[PDB]
Amino acid sequence: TTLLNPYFGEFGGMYVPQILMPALNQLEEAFVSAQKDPEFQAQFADLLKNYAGRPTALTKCQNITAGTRTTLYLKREDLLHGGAHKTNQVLGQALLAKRMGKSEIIAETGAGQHGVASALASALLGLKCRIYMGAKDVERQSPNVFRMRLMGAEVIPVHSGSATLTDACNEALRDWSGSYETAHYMLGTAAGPHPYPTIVREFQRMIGEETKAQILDKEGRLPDAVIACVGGGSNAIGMFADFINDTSVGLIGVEPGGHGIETGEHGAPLKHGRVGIYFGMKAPMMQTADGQIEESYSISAGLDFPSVGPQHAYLNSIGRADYVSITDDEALEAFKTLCRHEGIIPALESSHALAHALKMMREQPEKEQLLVVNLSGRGDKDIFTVHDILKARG
Amino acid sequence: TTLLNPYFGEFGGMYVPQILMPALNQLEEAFVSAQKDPEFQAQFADLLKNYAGRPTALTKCQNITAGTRTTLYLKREDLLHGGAHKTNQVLGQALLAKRMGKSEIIAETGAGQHGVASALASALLGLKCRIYMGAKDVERQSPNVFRMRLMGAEVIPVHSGSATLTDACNEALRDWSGSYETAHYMLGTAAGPHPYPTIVREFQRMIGEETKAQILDKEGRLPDAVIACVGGGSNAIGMFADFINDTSVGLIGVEPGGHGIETGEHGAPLKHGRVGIYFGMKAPMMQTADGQIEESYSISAGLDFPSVGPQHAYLNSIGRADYVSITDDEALEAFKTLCRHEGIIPALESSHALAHALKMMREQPEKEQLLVVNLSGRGDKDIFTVHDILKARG
Amino acid sequence: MERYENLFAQLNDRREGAFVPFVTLGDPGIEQSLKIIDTLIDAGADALELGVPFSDPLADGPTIQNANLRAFAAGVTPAQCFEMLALIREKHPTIPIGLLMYANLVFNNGIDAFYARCEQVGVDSVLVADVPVEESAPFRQAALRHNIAPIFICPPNADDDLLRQVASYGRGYTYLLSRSGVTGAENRGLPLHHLIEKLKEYHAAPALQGFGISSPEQVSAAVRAGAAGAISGSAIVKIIEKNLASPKQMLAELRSFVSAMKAASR
Amino acid sequence: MERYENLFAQLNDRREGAFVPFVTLGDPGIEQSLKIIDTLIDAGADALELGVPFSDPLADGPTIQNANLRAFAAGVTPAQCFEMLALIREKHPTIPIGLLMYANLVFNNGIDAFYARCEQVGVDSVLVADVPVEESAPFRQAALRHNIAPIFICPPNADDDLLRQVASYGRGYTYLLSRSGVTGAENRGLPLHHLIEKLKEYHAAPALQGFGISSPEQVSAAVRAGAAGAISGSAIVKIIEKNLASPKQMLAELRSFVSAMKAASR
Ligand SMILES: O=P(O)(O)OCCNS(=O)(=O)c1ccc(OC(F)(F)F)cc1
Ligand SMILES: O=P(O)(O)OCCNS(=O)(=O)c1ccc(OC(F)(F)F)cc1
Ligand SMILES: C=C(/N=C/c1c(COP(=O)(O)O)cnc(C)c1O)C(=O)O
Ligand SMILES: C=C(/N=C/c1c(COP(=O)(O)O)cnc(C)c1O)C(=O)O
Ligand SMILES: [Cl-]
Ligand SMILES: [Cl-]
Ligand SMILES: [Cl-]
Ligand SMILES: [Cl-]
Ligand SMILES: [Cl-]
Ligand SMILES: [Cl-]
Ligand SMILES: [Cl-]
Ligand SMILES: [Cl-]
Ligand SMILES: [Cl-]
Ligand SMILES: [Cl-]
Ligand SMILES: [Cl-]
Ligand SMILES: [Cl-]
Ligand SMILES: [Cl-]
Ligand SMILES: [Cl-]
Ligand SMILES: [Cl-]
Ligand SMILES: [Cl-]
Ligand SMILES: [Cs+]
Ligand SMILES: [Cs+]
Ligand SMILES: [Cs+]
Ligand SMILES: [Cs+]
Ligand SMILES: [Cs+]
Repeated sequence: TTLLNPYFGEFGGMYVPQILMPALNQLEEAFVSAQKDPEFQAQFADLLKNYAGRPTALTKCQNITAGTRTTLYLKREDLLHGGAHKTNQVLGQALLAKRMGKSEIIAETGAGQHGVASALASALLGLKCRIYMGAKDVERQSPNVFRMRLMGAEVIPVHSGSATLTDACNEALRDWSGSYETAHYMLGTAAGPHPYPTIVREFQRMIGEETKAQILDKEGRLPDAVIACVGGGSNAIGMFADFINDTSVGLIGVEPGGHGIETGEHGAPLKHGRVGIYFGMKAPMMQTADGQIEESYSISAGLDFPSVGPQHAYLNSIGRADYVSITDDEALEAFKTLCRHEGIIPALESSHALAHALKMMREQPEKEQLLVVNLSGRGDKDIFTVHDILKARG
Repeated sequence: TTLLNPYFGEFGGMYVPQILMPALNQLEEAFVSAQKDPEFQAQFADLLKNYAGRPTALTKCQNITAGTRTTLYLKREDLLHGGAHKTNQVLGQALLAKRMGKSEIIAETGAGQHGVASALASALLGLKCRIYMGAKDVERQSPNVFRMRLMGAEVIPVHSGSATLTDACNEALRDWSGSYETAHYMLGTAAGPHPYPTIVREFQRMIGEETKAQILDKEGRLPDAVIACVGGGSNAIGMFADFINDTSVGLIGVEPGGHGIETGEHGAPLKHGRVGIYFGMKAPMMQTADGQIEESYSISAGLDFPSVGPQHAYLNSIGRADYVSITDDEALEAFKTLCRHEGIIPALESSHALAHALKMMREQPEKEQLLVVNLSGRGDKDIFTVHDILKARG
Repeated sequence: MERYENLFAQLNDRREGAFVPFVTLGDPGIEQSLKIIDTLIDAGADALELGVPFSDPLADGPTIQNANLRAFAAGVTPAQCFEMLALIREKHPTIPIGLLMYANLVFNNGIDAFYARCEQVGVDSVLVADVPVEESAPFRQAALRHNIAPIFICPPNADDDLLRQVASYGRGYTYLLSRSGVTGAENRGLPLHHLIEKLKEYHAAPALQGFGISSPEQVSAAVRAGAAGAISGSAIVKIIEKNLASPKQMLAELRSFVSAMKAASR
Repeated sequence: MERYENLFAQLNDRREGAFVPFVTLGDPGIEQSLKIIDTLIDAGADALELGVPFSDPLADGPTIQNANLRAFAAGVTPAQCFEMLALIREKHPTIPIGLLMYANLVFNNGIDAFYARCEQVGVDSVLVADVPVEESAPFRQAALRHNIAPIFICPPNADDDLLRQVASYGRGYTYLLSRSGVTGAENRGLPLHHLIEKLKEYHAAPALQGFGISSPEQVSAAVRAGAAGAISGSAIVKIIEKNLASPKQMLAELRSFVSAMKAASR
């Protein structure tokens, strides 16, 4: 049995081989106990503030919303140590691994930001860490491979399947299923089997909590909507969580549309796939008619995953959150716009969320709205990718 | 005449062609007036907090000082937007250019961090910006070239001379001498003619001010010493300034030793050069016996400059600050050590300061000391350089 | 499920265990696959464990991953596996047939519909690798409604609650996990005598050991320990891989290995 | 400094201005340089402005930067420039000789020692490009002690305080800056008549216009405006650059250009 509900409505669960159930129950118990331990919370807070640099800025864009009644703020997770929001929950999971007595870490990564975060946290806290990365993503996110290597982590390129995030995830779990007495699997997003979706949300909720406190201080009211890109769902649930009971606040999740939904080359199973069971959870999947898990596609490695965390499927199902998609080309234009008009170089992942907020502004420019975009990371890892595209155009 | 003293003892002055004196006096007057304008200070504070992310963390390293009586804190300027301390004073100088009514920006850059900072600030505040970079540094710091380009700035590679920082500086000033009615020259370090050394120090002093407030809160006493790398001198004077009247606090500046002082391939004119007049100031210079300005050398582009700001020459002369050097190999070992044992990838510039604090610890490991290292920037721009070295060794 | 009971009641009257091979269906092609399976049975397989090609076999190491990929290259789909299964049953009326499934293929077009189709083609049991006992309810209920034995894993880290649920819910045979990890002949299997005894105490279905069985010594060991038999999937698929261009010598090398394995169980 | 006064008092008695060429000393070699300078004087130079190769000529555009680099390639050092200067003076006893210096070469071995050496070799004035009037004290004092005219720049953005300091402190000639920017024949020069009048009002030394003078029309313009003359450094060095392999045609092309320039001043 479990201490906490493993499902969000129909979505979620623990679909792993029986061998891994003691590992999941152990982690769940460690989490529940740690959330009650003021000494674990103080240590977590200490790392977040003094090591990662929280709280992050909330930046008001004045140039990009000119001539419109949109006020746009960016939650600056790009300024966090490591360059993205991934760092937040990795500090918490590293403390949990140590609370359990574990000594090794396994992790999967696509945009390499979660791998970088797992490697830096393991180096700080004295854990031996190994990261699985898809050989395609080794290439398109290569600044992060050597960052990982520099920090004492072992990086394992994954040539299976699409050689992207989902293939890394499969090797990660295969490995954990034969390492778990000593290693903790530091899953990088709010997906996978229970308790990961719950843990990852609680270890990222400071995104939404700070945003709430900061907008009230600056604007005296809640935002009309908060907007985040949705890979597995960690930064968006971290932004959403503290607003879920504020029913006036729209929660907008942005899936990668890739080359266009109609092409089939996208990463939007929440709206364009079908519920399936894979990676330990019941959740929307991109899949063939006869149940084979399909390959996803995004220009952004960090969104190039063919499922989504179960809490997002549930928030969608009851109407509490709305999900949309943004294509590669839209995400590229949003990247350029932020660089040239706000002097922030955003991750191509976050650029999807920016691109949707700009669409909300442009489509209805006399509508009064206060929007927050979760700027989930910086785009240094993307500049070569973006270079090669812009040069092939002009 | 001037409103402020242009010299620090014998060092400093305004050694520019007569044509540029009205530009310098204008900037000095604008600065003096702005420092009295609570509305300019509020706007500056607004950008620093909400846009750049100040205050930065003060991180205590527990692993690297183990087995010693050294407590080492790192002032995390690497977490600032843009990736280094350069961003602080560029926001102030951008506000000054706008206060003056200027509309274009000129800047020079070596490690490309100041160019990146000038480009992002110009994009945010609506200024047209052009940056001169040495063609050698274009190469060894290439992640920053396209960052600059992405943000709407014009980047001009400098093949003259050593094709490094000092050659960029010469083109910058040549250009300003024929653009100054419309462009403001946003000099990137605490050197050059008055008023730049003073302005750059006051626009970086929040480094030392925050460090003072943070160490008193965490340790209840001032540090025994603060340690910073010294290119032109901006991050070190920003760290030092608020401690100068705390005479118990040691102020340690670290020049690049390059391949070894005895090789002549270094960037340490403060201790190993001779006073000269160049780049608009009287300051220690590396130069030939007959007065030609010599070429400097550092593994770190950001320290590869053959002079130093005049306030550092003065603090040295009266004994208030001490200056030392750290070789390429020492700086490389400090880079590796921070990556593997604290999970922070530091700029090769800052690694020089880290390397000296580690020497202070290792040489006298039973000495009780509280040290702060100015972590002037992150090392993402350096990972390729460092890769190619470590691979050529093993 | 009544084929397993009939088997074990005759295996024991002959003082031997069961040797159950595993292969992927359609590896390396539909029609060579069938002659592999006919050759396993004629060589002495007591029952079969049969995998349906799946896009993400997360309990399987590279040997069986490659089996899966070979079947995909052959164009082998689940619907073609079920026509294969019908031909195997129509050739082999008493041989128990178990499937190794992943949850998504069972859930894809309806859990009940999947088990309805298993019954239609004559499958005797279904093991769903990524479904623990905690999530097993709809799988075990649909299996029982269509007379399919739901196979449960007894792991080496089994506590007592697990033993008693597996014992009560399982039919056909209880799966004795040799070790942690994924399938592979590379990693050989802690002694499992104690779990075997507890399972018998609680009227579990009879126990077969799997994961890592690669040599005749391993097989006799498990029946020596009071288990009912052993399963070997890889070291069997590697014989298949070894002879991709050698179909004739593939089958002879298989036949040799199998009652080499089966004899060890007598 | 008394050579400049003697000159201007005879230029004016002949109703003409002065044409003062600039070259880098030792560009493109010591001994070709001397024959350039002898050729400038025989072609009609009234005085000379002579640059000493410096590692960072920040008031100079690419033409003269390249002049500097050519002299460095020739191995030309300051000490060799001063032996050149002595030979030029010993050939040309009445031609005023001014140096264009950068501050570091003057300060390197002692400000007073630099001006002592200028006097020893017969230099008449020194202009230090990166020393404004605000930092000029030790330079102007050492110059006056060794009978060297300190040359001050009157810029086009000159306010009144500047005019009156330049007027009082300067000797020899006042330098009339044509424009902002760095040296170059590329950028041609705002009319400067007004500054000329104020300078005369305050007993300034006589005024020569420089920075951008490239054509005979430009030269007659400046003397037309009541100035005393014009300086052309580039468009002269480019003739030098043009004919690196053509030393003979270098000098003829120079001679042609110069009293082409000088005549425009009559
Ligand atoms: O000989 P090997 O190493 O290839 O191991 C035998 C594997 N063949 S199988 O169908 O029994 C088999 C049995 C259980 C599996 O997963 C689970 F344990 F999680 F349920 C997967 C495959
Ligand atoms: O013909 P050009 O364009 O080459 O201009 C003439 C330049 N030759 S020079 O020695 O008089 C000369 C004069 C002044 C200079 O700098 C200063 F104005 F800042 F003082 C530099 C060179
Ligand atoms: C998959 C990865 N990146 C995820 C990511 C994402 C998508 O992951 P989540 O949906 O869990 O936030 C969004 N933004 C940034 C900057 C990201 O790096 C990874 O680093 O492995
Ligand atoms: C010269 C540059 N860099 C300077 C630098 C320095 C040296 O500059 P200052 O001495 O002015 O701080 C130190 N640390 C970092 C991260 C730096 O980028 C430049 O970006 O152009
Ligand atoms: Cl519960
Ligand atoms: Cl349910
Ligand atoms: Cl809590
Ligand atoms: Cl294990
Ligand atoms: Cl609150
Ligand atoms: Cl690039
Ligand atoms: Cl003063
Ligand atoms: Cl002085
Ligand atoms: Cl102030
Ligand atoms: Cl101008
Ligand atoms: Cl205070
Ligand atoms: Cl690399
Ligand atoms: Cl048989
Ligand atoms: Cl039973
Ligand atoms: Cl003559
Ligand atoms: Cl006079
Ligand atoms: Cs902060
Ligand atoms: Cs607006
Ligand atoms: Cs996705
Ligand atoms: Cs210590
Ligand atoms: Cs330096």
